Amino acid sequence: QDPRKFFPDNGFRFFDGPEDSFGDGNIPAQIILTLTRQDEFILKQEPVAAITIRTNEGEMGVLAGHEYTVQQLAPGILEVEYEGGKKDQYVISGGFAHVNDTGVVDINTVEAVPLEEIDHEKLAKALEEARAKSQSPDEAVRIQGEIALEIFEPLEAALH
Amino acid sequence: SWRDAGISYLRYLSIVTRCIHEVQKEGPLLTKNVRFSTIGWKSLYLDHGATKEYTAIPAELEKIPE
Amino acid sequence: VAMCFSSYMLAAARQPNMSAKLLPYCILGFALSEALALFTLLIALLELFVFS
Repeated sequence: QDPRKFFPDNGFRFFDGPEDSFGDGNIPAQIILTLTRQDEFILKQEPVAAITIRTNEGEMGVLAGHEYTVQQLAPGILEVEYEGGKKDQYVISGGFAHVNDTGVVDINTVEAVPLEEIDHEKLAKALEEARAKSQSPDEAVRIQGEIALEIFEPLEAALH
Repeated sequence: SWRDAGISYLRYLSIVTRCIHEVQKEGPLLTKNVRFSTIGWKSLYLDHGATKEYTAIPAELEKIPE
Repeated sequence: VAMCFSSYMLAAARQPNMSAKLLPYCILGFALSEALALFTLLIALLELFVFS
């Protein structure tokens, strides 16, 4: 026989992840952010001044050279602040924030949409839909209503 | 709560995404991203010669696998 | 004292890069915590070795 004609490359090698070092110098002046929904990024290694996440334990904020950490993202909004004083908000659907001591952010999410493409009016009907689902006694619809309200209530308070 | 009900964290994320795609305004963004929430796939396992659906895991997110 | 040191231990663990910049403030709060015990021992010496 032929001695293993094929040799498929390990696909992980195609990506170029960081080498998170313990740090033998100073800290950078601005985080290098990289936001990714399902497969495609909306932001790739952009310099940014600050970022504010919403997590299950609570609401967090980050700057350059924040302590190394990794954690969930509550289904809600995400605030970002560039060095130019402006801001950028993104509605998200869960995810995992990956902050580094070098100063780097890799927020892998499922969905990421700007606020501009959302209307409070369409959210309004979905509120009472979620409330009716929660009040409808059924394990198949109750938790679906609790989750729908879990995602509308942050938007409900972010819009107002 | 929803955790102990038997659904996974992945069904949780997909449900949240399916809810978020509803509320956002109509445009090319929604016109594309509804593809990322529509359920159209299926499962099949081959018999001796015939095709049959391995329905042990539903595609709809409200149900619970068993 | 150890509460001043403990924060350093976690800090360098949470961030080795900053272990050099936080140590002067551990030394600062340590010496300025031990100063009150120093003056208490000074009281201990003054209560006896000058009074009859």
